[PDB]
Amino acid sequence: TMTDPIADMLTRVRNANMVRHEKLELPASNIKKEIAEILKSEGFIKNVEYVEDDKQGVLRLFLKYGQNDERVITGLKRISKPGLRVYAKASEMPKVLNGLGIALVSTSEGVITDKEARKRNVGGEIIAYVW
Amino acid sequence: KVCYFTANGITHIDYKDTELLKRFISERGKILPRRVTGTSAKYQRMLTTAIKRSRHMALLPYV
Amino acid sequence: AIKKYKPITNGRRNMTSLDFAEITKTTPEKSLLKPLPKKAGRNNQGKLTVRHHGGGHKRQYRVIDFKRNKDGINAKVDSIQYDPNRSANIALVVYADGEKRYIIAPKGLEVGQIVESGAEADIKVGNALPLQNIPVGTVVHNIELKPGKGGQIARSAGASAQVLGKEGKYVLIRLRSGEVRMILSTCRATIGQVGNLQHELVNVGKAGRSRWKGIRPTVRGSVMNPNDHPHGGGEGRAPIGRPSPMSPWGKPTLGKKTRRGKKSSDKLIVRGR
Amino acid sequence: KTVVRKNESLEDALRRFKRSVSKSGTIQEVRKREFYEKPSVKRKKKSEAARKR
Amino acid sequence: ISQERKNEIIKEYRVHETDTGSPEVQIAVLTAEINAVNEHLRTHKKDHHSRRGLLKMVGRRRHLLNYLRSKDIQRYRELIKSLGIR
Amino acid sequence: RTYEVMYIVRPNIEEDAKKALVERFNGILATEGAEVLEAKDWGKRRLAYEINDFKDGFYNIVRVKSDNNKATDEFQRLAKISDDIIRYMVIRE
RNA sequence: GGUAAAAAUGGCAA
RNA sequence: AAACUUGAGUGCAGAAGAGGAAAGUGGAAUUCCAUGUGUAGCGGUGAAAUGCGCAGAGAUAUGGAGGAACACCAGUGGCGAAGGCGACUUUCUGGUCUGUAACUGACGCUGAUGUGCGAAAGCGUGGGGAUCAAACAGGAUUAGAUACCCUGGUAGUCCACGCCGUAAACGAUGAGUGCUAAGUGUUAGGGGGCCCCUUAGUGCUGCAGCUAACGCAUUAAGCACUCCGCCUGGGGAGUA
Ligand SMILES: [Mg+2]
Ligand SMILES: [Mg+2]
Ligand SMILES: [Mg+2]
Ligand SMILES: [Mg+2]
Ligand SMILES: [Mg+2]
Ligand SMILES: [Mg+2]
Ligand SMILES: [Mg+2]
Ligand SMILES: [Mg+2]
Ligand SMILES: [Mg+2]
Ligand SMILES: [Mg+2]
Repeated sequence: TMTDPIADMLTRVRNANMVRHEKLELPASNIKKEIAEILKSEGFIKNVEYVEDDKQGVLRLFLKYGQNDERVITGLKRISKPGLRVYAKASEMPKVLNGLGIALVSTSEGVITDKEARKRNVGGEIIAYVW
Repeated sequence: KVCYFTANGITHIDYKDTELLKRFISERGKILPRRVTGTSAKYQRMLTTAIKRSRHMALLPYV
Repeated sequence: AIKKYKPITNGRRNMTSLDFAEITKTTPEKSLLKPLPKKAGRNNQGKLTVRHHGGGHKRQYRVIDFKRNKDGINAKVDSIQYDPNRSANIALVVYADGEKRYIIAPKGLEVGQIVESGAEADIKVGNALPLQNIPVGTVVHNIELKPGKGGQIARSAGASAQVLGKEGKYVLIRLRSGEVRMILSTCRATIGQVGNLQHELVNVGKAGRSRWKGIRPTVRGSVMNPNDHPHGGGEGRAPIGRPSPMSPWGKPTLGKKTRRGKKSSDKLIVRGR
Repeated sequence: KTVVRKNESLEDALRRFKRSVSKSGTIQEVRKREFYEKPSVKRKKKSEAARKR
Repeated sequence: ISQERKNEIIKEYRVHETDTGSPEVQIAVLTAEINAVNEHLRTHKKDHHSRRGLLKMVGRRRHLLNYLRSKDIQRYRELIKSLGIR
Repeated sequence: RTYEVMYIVRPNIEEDAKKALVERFNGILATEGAEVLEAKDWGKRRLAYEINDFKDGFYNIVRVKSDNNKATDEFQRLAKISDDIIRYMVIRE
């Protein structure tokens, strides 16, 4: 059965991005909305919409394709997994693509990027790398 | 071709109905293939059990 | 049905016995018992004429109705009992009028089953009908050869014969031996197979148990002296040393047919065993 | 059973006979059961012959 | 089992009217079906295919009984004595 | 459960005997918790092939409703024994 | 439908 | 700790099926046996011969006995966890699919060790024995022929109950879940106007992507997460 909803989200994004789909819809969760909001904030995705469904909600993500159809998201990777959870200290926070990419971190200060985590000096679980 | 049973809205085949069954058997008594008859898959099965039941009761010939 | 003994002794090793689960009553009906003193293979002259019979456990004879001639009255099987005089088990049956008789217990006969004899009886195990009334392909037992004499054929444990065809006054039957023969249609037969089928499988186990059954030791002819047996004598162990193996009374005993010629039954026998 | 028609050649009747035998497929059946073919082989022949058809 | 007998079992063990999915109802019907196939298997001992269905039913009953004991021990204890399963 | 039984009686049977036969067998089909809904005589018909060296047979069809198969069992047992009934078949539906 | 039947062997290197 | 219904089950209304077990009933054919007709061969092969026949074969006609398997239907058709399952009838019994949305409310997934099932050959006990057929025996072929081919033929092939536990037991592809172009055929449904839509199977073709290549491609060998089994040069050796 479904074991990693976050990983599913990132794969759906990866798959839709490969085929250059404009939008994708996925089942919603609070964590997945937060991840989506960072991606829009960092300019990886155009827009995030939430639709109430009387179940768990639906997230609609609109993907960004640059001029010449160049993809703004090149790759996404799940770091912490149900099989093996990965945590880092603020000092040890990883840089993705030498700052060209981002790391999404779950911290006691909320789900945030690696830059904010180093700034706030708060470490946590490394959810994923997006570049 | 066309399925007789579908066309004529017949949903049950009686082994006792020899006259119907004689149309779907060859001159040698062999059961005709559904390609030649145009019978549907569901009705080829129904008809064929009926032919075997009819042959048992000597209503139709084995050969 | 077969119980296998553990090898606590060499005597009990490989010995098996019947469980006797089918037996319902352990004690016989007193009215139907008669004395049976042992003959030990000795005739009216007092001389041994059949070898290897002697001693064995004392036994009482149970009167059995092989005739099955009480017709039009239903009988209910009271019990299945052990009979020492035969391989099969026997069933005590009580007729409606209150007459009690013993019959050979067929396979699958049960206490409370109703058994009837006659022309109008149904084809069900334990019913006795004339061979005329019995359909082809029915397995039957306790078959008479002469009408009214009583059943003589297919009486042993697990015995049966099959009705093959009808030929006027005679009915064709296939016997357990494999012989197909004609029997007079008037002769009666009982429906079903004789019970106690596991009898043959019993491993006697030890010499003593044979002695309980009144079997005395068989001495081979080859370990006798010449004056005793044609296989007798020779220095050390000897092979048969003759064109044919011979009986103790000097007749060839391997393959030689002993059926007497010019017998009335010869016309009745269609196919030999 | 082909029966010779009135004013019909035996050779003409033979033509009718040959065709009836072909439709019956008795010849086809005879050749198949000349030698035993293992169950798996029989199933394969049925499938690929149908694929041809 | 017959739909009649099944319906009787649901009414006996239904937690509320209109309840058809409570562990109690599901366990009870499963208990009946297991017994019926066990009966079939006594006569037909070499019906391996049917026994496999029985094995799946036993496991489904076990998993529901596990869930019920986890959730309500009293409800569990009452069900097991009523259905005579243990 | 409703069962439709079809049996063929030999063509050489006497009419009075045949009437007695059908009465017995149709009686059997109503013996145990069973009700004969209908019984019909198709009559003498040419058999497609010879059965028991007979080229014709008297066909009888009975429809019976029961909660058990005891009556249908008793029919089949007695039909086997009978020399009058050359063929028989029981169909649930 | 076919089908003619038989029909062996030959150092490692370069 | 308290909720929720999407997963997973249950109910309700439908659907198809060589799924399984046990009885019973058929028809075709083979073999044998019995008679009638009849006559000098039949059978077999590359060619022969062994064999069978003249003590009447083979062939033809009719009758009987017995065992085994079910033509046609029949189809990358159907069903099953796999092995497998094909005449028909009845009884008992397992699973699956569609729709609906009564109910339950994460009750799920995987699965070491366990525990069962498991083609064929084989083994034990009892039964059976038509056909075919290891071994074996003739004939032939050949340099030889412990083979291929021919005539025979035992175990075995069949049934019951135990045992064995293995196959290129294969899709050489572990299970679960989600996601990712299309086109076309077919099986069992559902819905709406022959057409369109849809669910679950089963095929073919073919993007993206993947791959050493061959190829795979919504029935992944693509993109992902969970759990299990397994691999680390060849031989020795699946041996001690
Ligand atoms: Mg003696
Ligand atoms: Mg001496
Ligand atoms: Mg002497
Ligand atoms: Mg001597
Ligand atoms: Mg010596
Ligand atoms: Mg060389
Ligand atoms: Mg085997
Ligand atoms: Mg050979
Ligand atoms: Mg292996
Ligand atoms: Mg599909």
